[PDB]
Amino acid sequence: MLQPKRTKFRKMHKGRNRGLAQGTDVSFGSFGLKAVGRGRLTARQIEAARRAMTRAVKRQGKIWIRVFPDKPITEKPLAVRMGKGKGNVEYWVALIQPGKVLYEMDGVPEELAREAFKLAAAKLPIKTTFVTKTVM
Amino acid sequence: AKLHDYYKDEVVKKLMTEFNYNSVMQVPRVEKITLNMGVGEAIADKKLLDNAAADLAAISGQKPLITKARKSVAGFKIRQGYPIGCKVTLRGERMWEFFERLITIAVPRIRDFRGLSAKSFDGRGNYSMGVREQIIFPEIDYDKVDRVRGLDITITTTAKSDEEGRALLAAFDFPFR
Amino acid sequence: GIREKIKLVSSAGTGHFYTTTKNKRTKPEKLELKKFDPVVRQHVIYKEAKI
Amino acid sequence: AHKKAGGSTRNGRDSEAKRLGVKRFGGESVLAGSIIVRQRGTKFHAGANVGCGRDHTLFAKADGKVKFEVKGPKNRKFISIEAE
RNA sequence: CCGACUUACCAACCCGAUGCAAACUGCGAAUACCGGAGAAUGUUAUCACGGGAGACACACGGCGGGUGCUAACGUCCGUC
RNA sequence: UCCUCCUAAAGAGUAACGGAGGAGCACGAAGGUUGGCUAAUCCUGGUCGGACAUCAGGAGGUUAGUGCAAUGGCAUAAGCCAGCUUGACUGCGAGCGUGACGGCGCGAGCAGGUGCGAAAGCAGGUCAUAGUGAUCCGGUGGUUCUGAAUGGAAGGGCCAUC
Ligand SMILES: [K+]
Ligand SMILES: [K+]
Ligand SMILES: [K+]
Ligand SMILES: [Mg+2]
Ligand SMILES: [Mg+2]
Ligand SMILES: [Mg+2]
Ligand SMILES: [Mg+2]
Ligand SMILES: [Mg+2]
Ligand SMILES: [Mg+2]
Ligand SMILES: [Mg+2]
Ligand SMILES: [Mg+2]
Ligand SMILES: [Mg+2]
Ligand SMILES: [Mg+2]
Ligand SMILES: [Mg+2]
Ligand SMILES: [Mg+2]
Ligand SMILES: [Mg+2]
Ligand SMILES: [Mg+2]
Repeated sequence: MLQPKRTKFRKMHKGRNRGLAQGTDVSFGSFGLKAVGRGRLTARQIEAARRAMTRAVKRQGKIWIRVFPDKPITEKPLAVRMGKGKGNVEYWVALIQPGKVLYEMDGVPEELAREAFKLAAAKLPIKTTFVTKTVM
Repeated sequence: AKLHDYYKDEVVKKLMTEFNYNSVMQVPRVEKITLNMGVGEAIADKKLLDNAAADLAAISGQKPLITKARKSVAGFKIRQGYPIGCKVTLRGERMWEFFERLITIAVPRIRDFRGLSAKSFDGRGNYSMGVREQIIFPEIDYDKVDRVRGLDITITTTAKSDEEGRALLAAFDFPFR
Repeated sequence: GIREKIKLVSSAGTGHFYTTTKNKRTKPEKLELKKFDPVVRQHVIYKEAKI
Repeated sequence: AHKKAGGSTRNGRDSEAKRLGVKRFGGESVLAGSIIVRQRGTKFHAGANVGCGRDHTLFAKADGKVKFEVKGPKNRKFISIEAE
């Protein structure tokens, strides 16, 4: 499951998720799944969607995961009050903005690529759309 | 110096005809000769560094510069500023005199001497060679040596490449293998 | 720390003195310096003494 | 259930803010001795009629107007005073 | 001794392409702030000194944020 | 209690049992000045010598160094080396910065007397920012002050310091 092998700091501010994505274009495969909504992808969600599409293509072709979950999310345990310092790190997320290409694929028919991405999108919280590599 | 005149009157002119250099200034020249003893055991007994320094003095005829550790290395238990070796750099007349002694009397005394390796060049016409034991130099009295110790010779030249550097040395009958 | 206070007393007949800190262990020999003495208005030798 | 004790933070320290930065801006008239910049290191350099203190404070050595300028090969920022 | 083949694997540096950063910057606004000149408007709206205070439990709403679960009619800051 | 960074919204300031690290010193040289010098790392060739010691050359160009955290600085170097020294001086100080205040900080220039330099000049500690504690009380030295009738003295003041 995706995590940075090491990080300079352990905990991070919440921040905000304004703006539109860089990486709007298919760059390695011929087909891809593009984010249309906005939100967080957790490492678990990314992995679940990955497993879904590879099963659909029976491991044929190649798959690129374009997003990486590098942001640590903390939570406090149950029955604890406010204060007493920042909670412990629980899981890692990637911040998604509209337009980001999440996955790419090639080496399979388009009519199979659509089916594979349909199965994967069902695992992701954000809405997504199928896109193809343009000339230029 | 004797070999210096041999350079001026023969080596330079034959090299000119060999490589077809356009200017006499283009012909390679010997710039310096440097002797190094990496004593090392000066980490134990400083008299060893002194005794090694006396040997370079006798061989070279000038007081050696003792060389300090560039940086600490735990792999050898050396701290920075510890004496590790000593060097002598020879230039001008005393360079040619040593160079003459080395060829004419010193290297003949090497055990099982078959000639020096012709490939011991750094890639830019500087030749470097080790000697295993000090006794090749008659200035060291065999009856009085404390310990075996070798040294490195390095010859620095204005040559641009090993082919030019090798030609320069061979012109002195520098005994390549 | 081992850095300990001392005073330097004017070698002139004046009472004037400076105070300073000295590492007693590593430098056991007495500190001695020329310094201005404003009572005689001259540079004069000063010598270490007990605070 | 039982109310459960929290832990403790290991952080919790900071130093007093030092009020660094530019104290007189371009075109501003100053008297001799006036401090122009409080710095850490020479983020600005002393130009004409400007001094540099032991803590790299730049100060006016003449009356005039403050001029900021970029000079030299390193494109370093110099402060100077122009006589009025 | 030196060492050859091969890989069900991993593979730094360098090179080409693609992303992320409160504690990264070879870039870099809008605003805000400091100084100067000018017109109009404003019951001197400014500053100094002196007499009398009260207050030092704040609340919500917008915008920028830390904490929390981008939970709270939660909590702690900035500005209106 | 003190220092450095973020939070902190491109002037200053800005809270939380918010996120991260340090100090409670060292140095008569690690200070002053004059003269000189320039790093890490890696690749080649060399006695013992090895992944790593000293030596020569090349690439590289500050990725090193800074007495100790972090930030900002530093080639004119503030980094490294050597000679001579005690300015780690005494009395002051135009004018500013920062604090509610007590306070803290920067500083050209005057007077005296010094050190380095041929000289111009530089020096009132250390690349800067932490290394600290009011008043009372008491001790030590000095002094052109005071001295309970008078001459002293005690005690007090003033100056240096504990
Ligand atoms: K009033
Ligand atoms: K800030
Ligand atoms: K010196
Ligand atoms: Mg109950
Ligand atoms: Mg601060
Ligand atoms: Mg109150
Ligand atoms: Mg209340
Ligand atoms: Mg209150
Ligand atoms: Mg409030
Ligand atoms: Mg509330
Ligand atoms: Mg909030
Ligand atoms: Mg600010
Ligand atoms: Mg602002
Ligand atoms: Mg110099
Ligand atoms: Mg730095
Ligand atoms: Mg320092
Ligand atoms: Mg009396």
